[PDB]
Amino acid sequence: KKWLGTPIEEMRRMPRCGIRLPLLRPSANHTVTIRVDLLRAGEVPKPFPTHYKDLWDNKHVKMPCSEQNLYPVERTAGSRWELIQTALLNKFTRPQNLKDAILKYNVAYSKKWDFTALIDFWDKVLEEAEAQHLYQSILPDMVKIALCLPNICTQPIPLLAAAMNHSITMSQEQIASLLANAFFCTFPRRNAKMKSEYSSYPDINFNRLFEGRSSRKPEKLKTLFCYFRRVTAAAPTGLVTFTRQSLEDFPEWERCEKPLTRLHVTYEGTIEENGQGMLQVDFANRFVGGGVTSAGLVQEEIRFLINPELIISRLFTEVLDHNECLIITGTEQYSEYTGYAETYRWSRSHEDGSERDDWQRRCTEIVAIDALHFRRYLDQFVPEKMRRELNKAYCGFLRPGVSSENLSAVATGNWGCGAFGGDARLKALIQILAAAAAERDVVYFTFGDSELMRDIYSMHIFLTERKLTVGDVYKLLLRYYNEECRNCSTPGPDIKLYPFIYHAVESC
Ligand SMILES: Nc1ncnc2c1ncn2[C@@H]1O[C@H](COP(=O)(O)OP(=O)(O)OC[C@H]2NC[C@H](O)[C@@H]2O)[C@@H](O)[C@H]1O
Repeated sequence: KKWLGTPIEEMRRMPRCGIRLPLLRPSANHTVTIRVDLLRAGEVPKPFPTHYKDLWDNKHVKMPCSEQNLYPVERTAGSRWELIQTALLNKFTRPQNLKDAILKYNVAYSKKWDFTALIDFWDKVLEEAEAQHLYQSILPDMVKIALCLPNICTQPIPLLAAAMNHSITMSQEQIASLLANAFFCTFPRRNAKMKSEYSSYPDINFNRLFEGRSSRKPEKLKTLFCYFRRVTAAAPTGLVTFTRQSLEDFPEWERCEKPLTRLHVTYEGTIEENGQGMLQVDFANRFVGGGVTSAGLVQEEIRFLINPELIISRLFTEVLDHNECLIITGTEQYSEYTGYAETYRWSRSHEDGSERDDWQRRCTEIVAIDALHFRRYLDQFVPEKMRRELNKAYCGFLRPGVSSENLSAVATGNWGCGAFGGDARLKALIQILAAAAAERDVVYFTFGDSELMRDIYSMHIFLTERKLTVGDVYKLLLRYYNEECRNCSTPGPDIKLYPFIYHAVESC
């Protein structure tokens, strides 16, 4: 069988399961950077305010176009934005031109940043006609949208700092201008290895994409240039929302009397293609987006590449703490891919068919939740660590003050179980428990592992038929830790989690 459990057709999906969205309006906990009174289907949003307003402080993005973005001139102060304009407005005919341009306003990194991948992409991968299109058309249009920034991003953008429950809704056009700036590496205070202020934020400037000779760089660049060509040729018209969510109160899991919810589990398909209208899980790093702007190319980075609007979260999203997540609604898919990791390839341009909601956001909700990175297998069965993963997933899944009927299914899979070393069977149970507490169903993609599909299905049906509650199951996990893990002095326990559970339940 290719899938097991509840038929997928019986699962909830947006926009049809959603409550009617309230009127989009700015408030204390929601920054909105466009004219809501003028928001209209098929029209490019109008920025609010009309003219550029600048904040250069501890609580906001430091814009490249700030009048406070200054550089010491050899002993005076000069405008970095003027320097950027001067640098980027020359014609490029060879890759060195682009490097020299970028380095003019990054003089301190002129020996630290490597541009080999950029040069090799342009000179040694691209055909002549492709190179020419790059430097005659794509790059100069990217410069122009980048330098429009003060006309496009007129409103200060608040940092989504630790412990803030806050949303930012901006236009895709606004995101394009900002991401063109990141490509040209124009964001100040985001470069130094010994940086203090932004040391708790991810990289945003794209310099590490131009590094080294990994054969995956041409594929990353092609995916991004597909995006940049699309958004500079024709301005996108939708909005995107970025929400930091920090929960205070977490369940007493051992006491949770909620029953398990429904499961569909399948070894075919992916979260992004087959999770339409469902809460899509991003298997995140705490620094959101992971290595997308450097050498990362697994689940999170592939999603950030094919939906590049995700990357901008890096500009304003502080490292996630154990009780936090980031929820992004409205990103658009611009590319298709084949492969994964060192076999990843840009396939072709994608024409996103998603409907938009009443706020003109693509009906695509993605949550970044970072699992723990386990160095040793048994580490993950320690109860503090099991509880941490439950609470993380719960925060990702829970939507405060929304009823169950209006909650889509969760589209997830092997969270924390590739690069992060987790056990899939344990995490699957953890996600099922968290989903149950949040009152959502689970659509679980095993990414080609048919045996894991059967195993997750069988356990889930076994616990459901026996009517075990979230608490009953969590207690079983604690039992497995005490009996099989706590003073197991060897690398692997004597018996595995699922057989333990079956035996513990049937003999009771
Ligand atoms: N598109 C897609 N759909 C479903 N399942 C997938 C997909 N891509 C990968 N997978 C499965 O999910 C598994 C976990 O993916 P991975 O990217 O390794 O997630 P981790 O949580 O272990 O790693 C997180 C870290 N890597 C990048 C992040 O920024 C973190 O640094 C992986 O081994 C596959 O079995």
